[PDB]
Amino acid sequence: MNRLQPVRLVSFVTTDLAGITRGRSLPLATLEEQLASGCGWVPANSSLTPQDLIDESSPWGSHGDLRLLPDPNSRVRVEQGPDAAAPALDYLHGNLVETDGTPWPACPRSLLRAEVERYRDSGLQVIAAFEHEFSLLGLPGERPAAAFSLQAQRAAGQFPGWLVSALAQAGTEPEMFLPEYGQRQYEVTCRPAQGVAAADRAVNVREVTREVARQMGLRTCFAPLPAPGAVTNGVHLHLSLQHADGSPLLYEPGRPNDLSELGEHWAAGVLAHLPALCALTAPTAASYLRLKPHHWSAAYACLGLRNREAALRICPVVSVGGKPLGKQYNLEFRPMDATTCPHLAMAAVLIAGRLGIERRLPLRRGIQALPATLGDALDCLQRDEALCAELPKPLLDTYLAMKRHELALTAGLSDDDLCRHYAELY
Amino acid sequence: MNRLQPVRLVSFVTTDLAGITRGRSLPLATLEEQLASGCGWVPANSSLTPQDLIDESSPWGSHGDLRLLPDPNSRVRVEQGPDAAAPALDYLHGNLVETDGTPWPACPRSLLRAEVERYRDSGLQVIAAFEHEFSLLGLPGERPAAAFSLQAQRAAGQFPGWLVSALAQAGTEPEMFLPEYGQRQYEVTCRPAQGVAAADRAVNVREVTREVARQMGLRTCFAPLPAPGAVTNGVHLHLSLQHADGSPLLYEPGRPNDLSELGEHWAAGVLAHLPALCALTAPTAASYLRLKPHHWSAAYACLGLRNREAALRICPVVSVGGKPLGKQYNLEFRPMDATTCPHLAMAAVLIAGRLGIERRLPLRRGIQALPATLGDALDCLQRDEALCAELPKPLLDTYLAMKRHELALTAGLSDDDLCRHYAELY
Amino acid sequence: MNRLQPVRLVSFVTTDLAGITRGRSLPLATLEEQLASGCGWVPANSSLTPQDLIDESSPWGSHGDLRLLPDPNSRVRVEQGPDAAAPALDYLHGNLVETDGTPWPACPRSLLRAEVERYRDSGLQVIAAFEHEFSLLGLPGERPAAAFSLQAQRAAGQFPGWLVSALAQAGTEPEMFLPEYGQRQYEVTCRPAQGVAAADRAVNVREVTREVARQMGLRTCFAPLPAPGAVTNGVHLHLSLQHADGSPLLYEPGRPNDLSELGEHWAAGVLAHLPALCALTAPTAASYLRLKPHHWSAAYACLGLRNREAALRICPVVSVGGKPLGKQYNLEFRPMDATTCPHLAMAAVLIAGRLGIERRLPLRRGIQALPATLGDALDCLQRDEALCAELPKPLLDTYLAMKRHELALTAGLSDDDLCRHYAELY
Amino acid sequence: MNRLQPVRLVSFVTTDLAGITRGRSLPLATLEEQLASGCGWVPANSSLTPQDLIDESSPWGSHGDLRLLPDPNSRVRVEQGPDAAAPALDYLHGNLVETDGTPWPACPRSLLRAEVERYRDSGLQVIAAFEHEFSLLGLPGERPAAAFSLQAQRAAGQFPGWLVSALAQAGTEPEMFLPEYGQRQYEVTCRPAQGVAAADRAVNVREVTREVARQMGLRTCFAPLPAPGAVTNGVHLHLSLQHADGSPLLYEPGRPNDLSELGEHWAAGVLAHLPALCALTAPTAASYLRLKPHHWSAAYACLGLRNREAALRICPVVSVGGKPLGKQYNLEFRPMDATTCPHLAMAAVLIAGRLGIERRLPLRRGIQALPATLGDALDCLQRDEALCAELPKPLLDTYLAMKRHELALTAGLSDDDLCRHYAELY
Ligand SMILES: N[C@@H](CCC(=O)O)C(=O)O
Ligand SMILES: N[C@@H](CCC(=O)O)C(=O)O
Ligand SMILES: N[C@@H](CCC(=O)O)C(=O)O
Ligand SMILES: N[C@@H](CCC(=O)O)C(=O)O
Ligand SMILES: [Ca+2]
Ligand SMILES: [Ca+2]
Ligand SMILES: [Ca+2]
Ligand SMILES: [Ca+2]
Ligand SMILES: [Mg+2]
Ligand SMILES: [Mg+2]
Ligand SMILES: [Mg+2]
Ligand SMILES: [Mg+2]
Repeated sequence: MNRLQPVRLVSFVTTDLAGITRGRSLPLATLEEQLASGCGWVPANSSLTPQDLIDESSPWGSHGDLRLLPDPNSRVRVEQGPDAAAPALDYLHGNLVETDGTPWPACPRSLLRAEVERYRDSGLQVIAAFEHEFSLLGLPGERPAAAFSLQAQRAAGQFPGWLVSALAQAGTEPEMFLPEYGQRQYEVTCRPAQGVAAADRAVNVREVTREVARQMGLRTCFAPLPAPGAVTNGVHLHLSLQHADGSPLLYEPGRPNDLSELGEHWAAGVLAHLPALCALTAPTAASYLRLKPHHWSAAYACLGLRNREAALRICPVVSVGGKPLGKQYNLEFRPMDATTCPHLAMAAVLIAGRLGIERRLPLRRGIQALPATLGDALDCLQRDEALCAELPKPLLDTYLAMKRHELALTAGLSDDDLCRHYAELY
Repeated sequence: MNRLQPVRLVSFVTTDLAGITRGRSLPLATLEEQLASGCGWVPANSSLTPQDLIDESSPWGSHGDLRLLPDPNSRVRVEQGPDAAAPALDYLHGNLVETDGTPWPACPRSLLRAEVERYRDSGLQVIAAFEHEFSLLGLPGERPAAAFSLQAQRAAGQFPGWLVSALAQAGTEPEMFLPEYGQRQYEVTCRPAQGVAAADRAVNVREVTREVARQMGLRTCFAPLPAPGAVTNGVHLHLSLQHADGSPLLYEPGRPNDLSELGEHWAAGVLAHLPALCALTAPTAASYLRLKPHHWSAAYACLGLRNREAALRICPVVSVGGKPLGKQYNLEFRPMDATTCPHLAMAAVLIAGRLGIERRLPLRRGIQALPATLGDALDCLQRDEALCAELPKPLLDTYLAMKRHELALTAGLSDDDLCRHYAELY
Repeated sequence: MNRLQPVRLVSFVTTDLAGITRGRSLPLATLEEQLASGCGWVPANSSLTPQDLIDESSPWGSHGDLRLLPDPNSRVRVEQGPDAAAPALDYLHGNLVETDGTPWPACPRSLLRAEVERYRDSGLQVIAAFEHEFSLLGLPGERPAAAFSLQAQRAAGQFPGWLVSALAQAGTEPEMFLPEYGQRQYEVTCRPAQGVAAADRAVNVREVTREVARQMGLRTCFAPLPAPGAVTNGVHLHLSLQHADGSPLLYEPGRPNDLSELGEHWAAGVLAHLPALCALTAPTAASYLRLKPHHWSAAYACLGLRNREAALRICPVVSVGGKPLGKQYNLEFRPMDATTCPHLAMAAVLIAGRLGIERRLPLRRGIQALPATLGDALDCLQRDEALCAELPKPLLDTYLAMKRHELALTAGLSDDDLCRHYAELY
Repeated sequence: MNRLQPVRLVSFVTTDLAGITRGRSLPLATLEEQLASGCGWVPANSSLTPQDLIDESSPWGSHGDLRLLPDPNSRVRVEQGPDAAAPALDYLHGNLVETDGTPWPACPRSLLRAEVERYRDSGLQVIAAFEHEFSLLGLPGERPAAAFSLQAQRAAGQFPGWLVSALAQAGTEPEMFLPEYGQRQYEVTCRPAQGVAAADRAVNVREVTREVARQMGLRTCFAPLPAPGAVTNGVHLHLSLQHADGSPLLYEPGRPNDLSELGEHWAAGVLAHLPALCALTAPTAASYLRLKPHHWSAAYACLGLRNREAALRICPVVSVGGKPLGKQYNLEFRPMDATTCPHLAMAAVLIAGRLGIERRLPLRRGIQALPATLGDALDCLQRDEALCAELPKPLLDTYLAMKRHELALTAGLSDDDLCRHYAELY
């Protein structure tokens, strides 16, 4: 009489400290009833390593279970993708809380929201955009064409058109799609967002790219190193800081670089803490094949107007034809990859920046090397009590333990095996 | 309710010194906002060799990044090709400029536009057409049929019909399609265009042929030598010179050949500089398997009414039935292949011609051999200070360095490997 | 909005001395403009051997290039074939001329048209039909069925129905289709045509049979010997001669055979020159596996009412039921195959016939063996100054050189290899 | 605008002495013009053996060629078969004649028509039906099911339904379809026909069964022995003889068997000549694997009311429920297979019967063994001057020579090879 429909499922998700987005789903009809209670969640999930193992070193064994509470404003709805028979993608980001309503200290979305608050309190809005690079696997046709080339964009067939449309439907404001330097490498960028929404966007961009690829029988890889001796997949975070008003507070013509005193304090905090921030913005064992790629590199916490050997780069304005200038002025953090948790990573950066501003840190030998393995990066984080102290203590323990465990699971493992290993997790 | 559409992406492209067309794309809805700023671009991309490597010998490391500024008049729109599910091909050629509006010296489109200007200033319009030969791979059916044969055109199935239509839609004015001498070789020719548009056409003809082949599951090859011991793929440039008026200034009946004094000066400049022009019109290592094909050849800078052993050939008029005569009179430069950058190549030729005219060079032993390897061809370019001096100096450095590097990357490599190597890049 | 169409291409063709039809194509919209100028063509193409090689022994290197001038009356239009997605077949036969309008002496269509003229001048119309045999490869189903059998016609599926229809659309007047003696052998015959149109038909019948087979994923072979120890593929030319009026001038009841005095002169010229005509009507190296098939054969220039061991056969009238008689009276030349150029072959025959009539040659030991290899056949042609003299001298040189070269390319080569070799060219 | 149609071809056929049906076809539009002249045919085709070879022992080399003159009353039209895309089957049986109208003595249809005449002259109509058995190869599904079984009829899928319909459309009057004793064996029977039409039916039944199988991707085999150690494929001819009126003249109740004096004379002639008739009703080398199947058999010319070890069997009437009786009374000849020429075979039988009647031969040791090889069967035919004398002499020579030649081609060849050999020809 009528050909029946599959039920539309809605997911509640969280993106854990392992940079994985996880959740549970319910029939659409139930969404309203479900919104206030969210869905159950188990605290020990926050001790899962990329390899899906929990240690006994977790603080969370036994301990009473949590609620994953969807925030109604973060809803993503992609009604149609490449495959006309495929279910909508429908889900909401949530915060983790104890059963009474009590904000759970090891929740990475919550931490970022508290830090944005601390930002608001002293009059700063946070405006950010994550740029994402990935490998597109499975495409038909010839060997990959030249880097950056029209042919490489063409080889992708209907994928870029469907990707941008899926990201538009998902409310990401897609804006640029391009083939990048490596073989099968592409990049999609979106319009900036304020606060938490900016990290939600980073998650949405990843989860939707994955879903479009799935719908076409393709695969993506966001691992920092897609395969041995490949061009690496970065994530770059552009941050501007604005008076509760739209007035750009990072930027001041005629002061050199066009950087504010405020600006310089902010950048200085990020710089002084970078070797720690690496544990949180290049947080996996595979991250260090990207950060220290060739024999000795070392890689430093310095600044650039000029070059992209700099960990933090000033993105100067474009005058050219109309504009306007300064709204587009921002600072780009570069030692970041997609194995991160967008919320934890952005939170970590805005923190050290805050600490820069709070102690009116001056902008400078006054320059550290970034660590060279995850181990070294966790050493650094442990040594930076100023930064650690801004992190809710249970997060730090569960993070610090979970990562030791991640590196336990990976040790002895060749550089190559490790890269192949992670190219299967991101 | 409605089956959604993939977003239409518009690309901004540049064709680099490596003869590769590269760019970035945006959603159609944004095109208007995007036109004034263009899109970002990195100067160091102009040091990429055909093998996609940059040396430390580049002038562009560190240095501040550029804008790729689409010229609205060069837009290509192919709405439909062989595959009804395929995205339109939509893109615009752009010039590279520094962030304030400042014409970037290493931009090959810009250089050609400045040279056309220098042409206009002294009263000459430049009218040109590039003829393109290519291999069509993947066709079903028997062994390839006879050279030039109806059967060989038929074997191509729906490809020639879809090719001409795609080129028509792209505003190239396709005019001739034919099977050529080698197995799977075809040639498409188009109507001449004035100035920059003539080089844009050369790029458009290549990029669209590639896209039609892609849409049918076929492949093209434009490399100078498609495979070992194959008939070679040439590019021939027909140039006529006209008073700002349509009055042909190359041609004068009864003066022998029907060549003008002007004409002879022009041809003489091209001839005297040919061994240098080779570095810019046969600019890849694989180019010399085509220019000096058999054991000793050597190949010379001479002229022909008569034969195609001549590097520069007068294409006499066709009277026959109606006509008219002289508008169709032109000169064809022959040591050119598709590994070039249409704009750089045409610019280089019109330059030496200009120098011919400026020094009223007479038309003649007064005859040089064309070089025999890329190395020799770059030696020659370095030795021809008259020509070098017309090139913006940063272009020359970045070109000269990038090509050494290209030949570094290829050395020791057998003639055959080199040909197979390049048959994968063009 | 509208699903676009592939452009319809029109070809201009010539059938060269190698019996290959070659040309170039243009968009339909341009046909009118293009008709007066035709398209470019290179004289040296007339020195290509079946194996697609030109020697230095060609008269045409250097020499200025030609026009291929479509004759509007020879247009072939097949709008639809077996594959509904396939392009029309659209092309016109052309004559080759120098750039001013000047009939090029090495053009085989032109030579035949001049000979028909010489025929008209003395009051004779030439009426001819070529019968064609070929192999049809790729058919599904069992081993081939019995020679001449209903099952063999049935095995061909939709091919004969589509073949006749394609030939009807092409204006060939198809009339008979039949399975022949060899495995996968078929024959199609058409209604006779006058003069040049008769040779155009021979070309059209070949090119369309090929196109129908292509459209069905089948292949044809017209080589004199399709594969080792196979039944051979002949071409038979039926010629009648008529007063500028329809009055048959070959035929006279009661004179024996019903042959005219005129008739006997004509046949006598053909007979006296046959060993030369073989170089032009069995003109390839593979032709002699057909003409002298078994150990000693030798094969002679004699006549038959009676049998098909005769090189020239009188095809007597059919009374039976109605008729009428004499209009259908003709003479069939038999040592002919599809590796010929229909125009060159028919021209050559009508010539020797003319010479028969001009010298009132009587009809007779007065009997020669036909040569046994191409070499011997070219010896014979060189020795027959009477015939050579009617050929435009440049044709003869370019032909005579091109064929030496063909036999150079083939020598040492086994009988079998040679047959397999040619089964790939026709 | 309109999707064009393939041309409908009409064939003119003859069934040669080798039991193969051969012909040539023309476009439907031409059928009317073509009917009076028929189509050309070559006398030497009547010397082709089953293996498609002609000897020098043929009487027909040189000799002037013939007309195949379609008899308009024998037309077969099957407009639709299993494959909706397949051409109609359209053809007419013809008689062979010399070019003036003169009945050709070696034509098997003509001979049978002359014998039916000789029958009419003395007041007898000839009423006959051929029963045909065949193998159906290629069927999907399990091993073949039990002999005679519903499952075996079912395994044939849509074939029996399409076979009967095709035979109905062809005007054969199909009446029975059944699985038979051997694996993949089927039998179709039709209503009797008078005279020549009865043999045309036998040909039509074979050619259409073949065409239906072709349309479904199946194959048939009618060879006397389909494969080594298989149940054999017979052909049985039922003959009744009637006053020019419908009055059955074979049958007389109360005279024993219900056989007429006339009847007994007729049967007696068939019996006395059977060892010769075998050369014409079991006429191939493979026929003797069927006639003498096991070690010694020998097989005799005797009669049966009773059993099917008899070469000639009385088919008694069925009373049962209504009837009527005697119209259905007939005699069945059994040593016959599908390698015959229906017309030659039926002609041969009616002859010896005639000779029985003419010499009022009595019905009886008075009993011969049937030969055991083709050789012996041809010996017998040569020895029976009474029978030979009724055959047009040129038929006999061409037959007798063609078959020696057939057995030359097959000698040394194992029983099995021979069976496999012929299973490919019928
Ligand atoms: N793929 C580089 C970024 C290159 C670029 O986009 O400039 C990275 O790992 O960060
Ligand atoms: N394929 C030749 C051109 C031959 C021609 O079109 O005349 C080349 O490399 O330039
Ligand atoms: N296939 C034969 C012709 C046979 C025929 O049609 O009589 C030949 O080479 O000419
Ligand atoms: N297949 C048997 C006939 C069996 C029957 O139908 O009785 C034959 O060769 O005649
Ligand atoms: Ca490539
Ligand atoms: Ca995975
Ligand atoms: Ca071929
Ligand atoms: Ca067969
Ligand atoms: Mg990037
Ligand atoms: Mg060319
Ligand atoms: Mg024939
Ligand atoms: Mg039976």
